[PDB]
Amino acid sequence: AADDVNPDDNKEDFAVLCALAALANLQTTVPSIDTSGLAAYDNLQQLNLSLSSKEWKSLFQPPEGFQSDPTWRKQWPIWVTAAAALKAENKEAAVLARAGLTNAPEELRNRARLALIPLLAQAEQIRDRLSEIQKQNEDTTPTAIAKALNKAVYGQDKETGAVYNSADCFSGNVADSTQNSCKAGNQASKATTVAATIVCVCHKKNGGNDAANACGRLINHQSDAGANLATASSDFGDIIATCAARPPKPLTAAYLDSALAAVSARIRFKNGNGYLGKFKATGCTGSASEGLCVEYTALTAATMQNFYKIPWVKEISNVAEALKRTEKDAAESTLLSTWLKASENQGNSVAQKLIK
Amino acid sequence: AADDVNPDDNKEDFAVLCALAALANLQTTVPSIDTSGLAAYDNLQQLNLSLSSKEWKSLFQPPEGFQSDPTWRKQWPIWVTAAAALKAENKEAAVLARAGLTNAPEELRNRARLALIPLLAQAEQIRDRLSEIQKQNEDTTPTAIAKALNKAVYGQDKETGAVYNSADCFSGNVADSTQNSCKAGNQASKATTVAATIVCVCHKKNGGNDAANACGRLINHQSDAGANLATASSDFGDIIATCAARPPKPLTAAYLDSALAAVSARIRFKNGNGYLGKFKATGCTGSASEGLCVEYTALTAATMQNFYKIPWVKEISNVAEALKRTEKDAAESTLLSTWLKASENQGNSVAQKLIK
Amino acid sequence: AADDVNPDDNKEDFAVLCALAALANLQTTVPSIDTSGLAAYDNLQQLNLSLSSKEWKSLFQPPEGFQSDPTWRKQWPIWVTAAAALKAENKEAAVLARAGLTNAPEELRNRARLALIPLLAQAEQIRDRLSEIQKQNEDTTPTAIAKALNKAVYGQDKETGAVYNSADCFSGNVADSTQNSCKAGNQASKATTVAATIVCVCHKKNGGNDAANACGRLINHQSDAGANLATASSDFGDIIATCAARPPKPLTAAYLDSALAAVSARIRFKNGNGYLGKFKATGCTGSASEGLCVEYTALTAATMQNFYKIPWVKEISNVAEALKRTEKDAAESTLLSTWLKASENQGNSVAQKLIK
Ligand SMILES: *[C@@H]1O[C@H](CO)[C@@H](O[C@@H]2O[C@H](CO)[C@@H](O[C@@H]3O[C@H](CO[C@H]4O[C@H](CO)[C@@H](O)[C@H](O)[C@@H]4O)[C@@H](O)[C@H](O)[C@@H]3O)[C@H](O)[C@H]2NC(C)=O)[C@H](O)[C@H]1NC(C)=O
Ligand SMILES: *[C@@H]1O[C@H](CO)[C@@H](O[C@@H]2O[C@H](CO)[C@@H](O[C@@H]3O[C@H](CO[C@H]4O[C@H](CO)[C@@H](O)[C@H](O)[C@@H]4O)[C@@H](O)[C@H](O)[C@@H]3O)[C@H](O)[C@H]2NC(C)=O)[C@H](O)[C@H]1NC(C)=O
Ligand SMILES: *[C@@H]1O[C@H](CO)[C@@H](O[C@@H]2O[C@H](CO)[C@@H](O[C@@H]3O[C@H](CO[C@H]4O[C@H](CO)[C@@H](O)[C@H](O)[C@@H]4O)[C@@H](O)[C@H](O)[C@@H]3O)[C@H](O)[C@H]2NC(C)=O)[C@H](O)[C@H]1NC(C)=O
Ligand SMILES: *[C@H]1O[C@H](CO)[C@@H](O)[C@H](O)[C@H]1O
Ligand SMILES: *[C@H]1O[C@H](CO)[C@@H](O)[C@H](O)[C@H]1O
Ligand SMILES: *[C@H]1O[C@H](CO)[C@@H](O)[C@H](O)[C@H]1O
Repeated sequence: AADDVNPDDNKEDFAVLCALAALANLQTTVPSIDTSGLAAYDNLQQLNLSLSSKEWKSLFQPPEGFQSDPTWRKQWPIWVTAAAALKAENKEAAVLARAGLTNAPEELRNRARLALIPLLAQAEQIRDRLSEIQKQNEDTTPTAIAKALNKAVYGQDKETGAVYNSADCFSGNVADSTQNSCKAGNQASKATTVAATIVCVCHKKNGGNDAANACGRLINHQSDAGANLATASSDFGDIIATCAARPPKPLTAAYLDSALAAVSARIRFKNGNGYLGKFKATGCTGSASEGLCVEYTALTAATMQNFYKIPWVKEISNVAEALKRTEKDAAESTLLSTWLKASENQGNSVAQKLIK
Repeated sequence: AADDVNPDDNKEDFAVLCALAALANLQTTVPSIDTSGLAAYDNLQQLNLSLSSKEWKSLFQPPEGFQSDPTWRKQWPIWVTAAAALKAENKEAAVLARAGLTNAPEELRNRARLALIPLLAQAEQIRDRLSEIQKQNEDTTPTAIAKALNKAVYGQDKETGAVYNSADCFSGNVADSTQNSCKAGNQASKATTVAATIVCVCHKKNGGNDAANACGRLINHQSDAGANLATASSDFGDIIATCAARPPKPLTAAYLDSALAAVSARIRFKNGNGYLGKFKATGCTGSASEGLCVEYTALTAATMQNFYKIPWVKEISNVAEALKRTEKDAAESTLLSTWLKASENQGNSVAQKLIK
Repeated sequence: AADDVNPDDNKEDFAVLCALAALANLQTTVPSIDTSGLAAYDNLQQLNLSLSSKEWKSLFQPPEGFQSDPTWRKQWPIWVTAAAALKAENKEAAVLARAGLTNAPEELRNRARLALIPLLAQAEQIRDRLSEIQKQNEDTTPTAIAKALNKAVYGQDKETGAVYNSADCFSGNVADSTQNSCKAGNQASKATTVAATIVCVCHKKNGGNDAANACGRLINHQSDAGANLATASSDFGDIIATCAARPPKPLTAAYLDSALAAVSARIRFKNGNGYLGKFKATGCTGSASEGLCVEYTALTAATMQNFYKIPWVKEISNVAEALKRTEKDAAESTLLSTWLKASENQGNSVAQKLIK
């Protein structure tokens, strides 16, 4: 009976699964896109507009004749936002004061505006990159991450309050038999969440000849999963009660990737299938002489990409891919913003040069 | 007796603990804040000062009348450092030569100085950010990290030479009983270091009915831990002798976070407490029929934050948080410095434009 | 016989080894050095050349008199590339059009060129840093990584098609005895690849009293490794057939470092040597009463650096060190390139200022 499923035989599998289950109902921060540079650029646009002729200001759709000019079409919303911001009480005075241009002669206003031309041209692509980053990463949010991870763990597309429910944990609820419920990657794939995987790898079936405590001796299996997982919820509660795992905060792509890699290194191939958990014979039925496992039906080395298409695996992968991008773009945005704030400071100094 | 504590029953716990114990007496490099930009900025300040009027130079506390001017108050130490540096033999000549301003006419000196105004204004916030980074990360040092990690592993706040000593490894030395010494997170928390955790999870008690080799069959337990851990040091020596772990270098936040996450995923909850190591009944006493473990008294899922307040856990967390910041700030500083060096090169070119 | 080598006794060692073996025949992307800034700089050089005098253009070795001028020596290839690019049909017209300098008066051409002086001087060190990064990281390629990792796993310095072959997996082929083949770090070091390590830790010897299934019960050992590993290949095939591991993509330094750290934390020291896999007595012979392991002969805590000199360990370390550098330099290059593109946009705006 060492070859049967005994207490602790799935203990090490359980540790990896526990780490994954701790991704449920997650409250993480995400890497911050530093968008302070956008305000700095807007401030420069407001200075430029303030220093413009009464004819140019009168303009604030581009007007007939420029409706089709590619520069006017791109700049219009930017100019419109600047004009609107400038209308606010004391805002133009403040803009001019910061620039050293309060009560400036017209000669100086014009020279100062012209001086801004290269500065604005240098800042434009920096600002446009920052605005692109912002847009590209706008779905990397704590909420979106939490929902995707709750789909992975519990099959529930919600930010919080996710709980074990077989209707969600197994795709279309539990099958007619445990053997069929504990299959994934196959034509009738059922064990499509981390929680279903835990049930398959750890449950105590009713009726005797069970593998109670396969996932650890500290589980208090107070009930059982019924026959054919009919009442898996009570048993899952007892199993998951033993899990204390917490992921690092903020959550990183690297951590998620390491967790998926850890699972992949535990799956074992036999007879044309892959298995997570102890498999002896027949199938993943919850019987001690058979197996307490997930059967990745027809999974093989050359078809391992199919593991990554299983819903929980795909959801976690999507989150990691989003975080991988956002981590880099956040670091880039720090510098873009600092540079734009520096351009704003430069624009505020040009009058000093020109007076002198 | 499979449910008793047998040889190897804590082997996998030991591997994770070994990785943590290898953080003792650590000699790591830390991410470098690239401060070369500060010198570049100083060089620009020296050029600006060199090109100033004899009246401005005569000034080198701001003088009566400017003592309260916010710009003079901020710039004074910078200007003072520039003036001091310029006094050094041949330094002003070298500054002027690099700028193409040796023997420059007064007209050109003045125009060149004015040209510097926007350049200096752009560089100022870049330099101030770099100086802020430097200050914010000045305690992320190999020494500070080593001391915090030695507190974590051995309870000894020192850079090197940390060793097992029960007076330090257990908070206030060992308790009256093993059961009480092998508790953490509770009103009389004792097992507050990684080394105490290893003792609790791995020791061979005297008097028979011990769990020798729970942490691995290659341990040569040549002695024992005494009764109630009275002579734990000799036994700890034999246990730790089997540990070969090395962390990656340079040490990273990610690695530390992964190690704490790995421990968290191993702690098992039963009867209102958490346990690391095999627990059967009664307590973590070192007796084979009872347990060889740490009891995280009253630890539960909803109170898991309390695990992170345990001294060794907090120390490692602090180190990881420091490294997480410094990794990012180091990457930012690379670009800040390159930009400041480029500004210096730009300042050295303005005379060529103005001559022509 | 719990102290003998039984089925599953090396299962956890095998999971870590499987993760390492999955580095064979790897197809990863590497962090991209963003070199778009180099083209941007070239465009600026072409604008500068276009705006130069017919005397300066006539020049396109520096000419007699400037052959030794440090500026001319550095700039010559850059200027030569610019002149060559400008000769291409319509290229000069396009350069001038982008700059607003089509049909520009000579006065404006000259003023515009002079305006470029500080811009080019600021861009020069940014471009030179980017070109340095490019050169420093030019061997961090998918091909080079794949070859080094195939040396690590299979001892075959090739990009793809690496397979088990004892002539390559063991240094100089298998030794006269398993005990001697399963040694590393010593005067006659043999087990110098991950695959040799797997053979040593997992093989089924012929002749009875073997430790079949030490690395897991799902292995179908259809044959055996012969006597003294004489036919290890067939047996290795059956063992590795059970391994499904995939590393994260793109491959990271952190992942590689974590994998080497994981192995280091598993090696156990006894009797002056280190061991990976279960060791009871005598040596790593494949006999159940002796050991199924690699013997790191004379490895000790103070000599653990010697583990990192073992060929597979060194190869993976080299890859991680290369990736660690390239990850950082890639992130730096993103900003260098954005800045150079912004300088190009600035250069294209100077005529607008000067006309006005
Ligand atoms: C900063 O404020 C400036 C105004 O003070 C903005 O300058 C305007 O910028 C656009 C380029 O996007 C130029 O558009 C060109 O216009 C000519 C035709 O110019 C004539 O008509 C306009 C409109 O009545 C008038 O403003 C001019 O003086 C001329 O009478 C076209 O042939 C080009 O294709 C292009 O459309 C404007 O000419 C220019 N105006 C002035 C007065 O400089 C500037 O864009 C602001 N900067 C930024 C970055 O937003
Ligand atoms: C580069 O070197 C310059 C000197 O060659 C520095 O310029 C000085 O910078 C401060 C701004 O921080 C200006 O302070 C203003 O001063 C006026 C009063 O100015 C009169 O008095 C000063 C002192 O006797 C004299 O230098 C001026 O010519 C005037 O006679 C105040 O009303 C302002 O609130 C502010 O305090 C200096 O005026 C300015 N001096 C000159 C000659 O330009 C410059 O700061 C250095 N750049 C950097 C970045 O450090
Ligand atoms: C942008 O294009 C410019 C040409 O339009 C390039 O300017 C040339 O740049 C080099 C600096 O690397 C200067 O070299 C100096 O030359 C003087 C001697 O100058 C006299 O002879 C040259 C050659 O016949 C002639 O071009 C000058 O007008 C003078 O008659 C030396 O004493 C210095 O040590 C140094 O060698 C050139 O003078 C300069 N030429 C002009 C016309 O400005 C410029 O380098 C290009 N920019 C970049 C970044 O590539
Ligand atoms: C588990 O239960 C099945 C179903 O009765 C039985 O066939 C096995 O022998 C038992 O271990
Ligand atoms: C460990 O030691 C205790 C104390 O004598 C005993 O109660 C247990 O039965 C033994 O295993
Ligand atoms: C493994 O094989 C060796 C060689 O015959 C023997 O000495 C051991 O007793 C056996 O377990």
